[PDB]
Amino acid sequence: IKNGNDRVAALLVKEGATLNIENAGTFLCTVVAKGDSDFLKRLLSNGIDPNSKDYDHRTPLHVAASEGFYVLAIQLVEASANVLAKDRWGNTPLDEALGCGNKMLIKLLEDAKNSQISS
Amino acid sequence: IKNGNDRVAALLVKEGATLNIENAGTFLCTVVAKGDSDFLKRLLSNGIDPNSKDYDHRTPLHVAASEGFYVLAIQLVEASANVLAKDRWGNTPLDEALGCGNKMLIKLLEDAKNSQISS
Amino acid sequence: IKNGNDRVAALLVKEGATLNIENAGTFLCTVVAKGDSDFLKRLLSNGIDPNSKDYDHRTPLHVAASEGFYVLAIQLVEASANVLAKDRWGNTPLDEALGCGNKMLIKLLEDAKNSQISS
Repeated sequence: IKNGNDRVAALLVKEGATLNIENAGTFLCTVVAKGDSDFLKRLLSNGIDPNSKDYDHRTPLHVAASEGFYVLAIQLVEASANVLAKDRWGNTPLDEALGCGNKMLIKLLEDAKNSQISS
Repeated sequence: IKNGNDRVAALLVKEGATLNIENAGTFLCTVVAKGDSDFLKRLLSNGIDPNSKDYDHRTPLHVAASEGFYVLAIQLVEASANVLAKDRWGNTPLDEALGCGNKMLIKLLEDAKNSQISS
Repeated sequence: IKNGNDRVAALLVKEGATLNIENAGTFLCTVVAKGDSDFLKRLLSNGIDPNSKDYDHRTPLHVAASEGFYVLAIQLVEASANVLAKDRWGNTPLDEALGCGNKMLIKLLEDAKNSQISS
């Protein structure tokens, strides 16, 4: 995945494979902080849990919402990631995005909240 | 570049190579609308002009600002892209970003405008 | 250090060895989650700065106070790395320690914070 061998990774999952990551809660969050999109997208298709919680109970949705990243949150909401979660002190990912201030992200967060409400 | 073989892509640059495409301004903004970042990043590594204008006098800055790609905005301005340009009818990229409404992008646009003012 | 052999580490640092690691703030706060006191105790012997912060600008003091540790907090307090630093959530580590509880360790943390504030 890391070295751009997406073609090779197709055979491994076809024959049966799954990456195992220690500190997966913060490993996903660190990638979000980096800003790379292709690397994040490729690992998401491998079955990694988008709702992985770090040591401080922080889903990767918070990092994208806090940093204001828009495209990086499109894949996350496309993987049926939870949007009604809470932080260590208690903060919804939609509320965190609204707290920072982003009109474009507010509509996307509202649609995600509506989808979660509809279930 | 398209296949991601940056190992061979950098080899041709050292031996002497460049991107020879038609309608550079139109090609760049279409990639921005797609949202891919790694492919966009590798394009700028070859020295492509980030201020190439499309058929309607639209720099790639307008597309990123209008849509709201915050991560792509940093990459575009990292190549000394012009920020005081105008659209066909007349609209600065900072004004276009401000018109859509984005507090995070406004600060980034203001810093870009300050850098252009400082020159 | 990971292999528990400090004899080599003492010789290496004597020759002018510097402990530099990528995203040191993230690594310095995930260790306290596992409770590896022995690994952390020898970590401070190499002069690595314990004031580093993760992507959320949370020092290891913040997570240690949230985790509710007494022995681990004592060692980190002795390092004298800040007293009350604002995080992304805006909560001071002293407030987090008081909110968590542990009056046996809260008083020690408050006394350590008061000593650091006095200096």
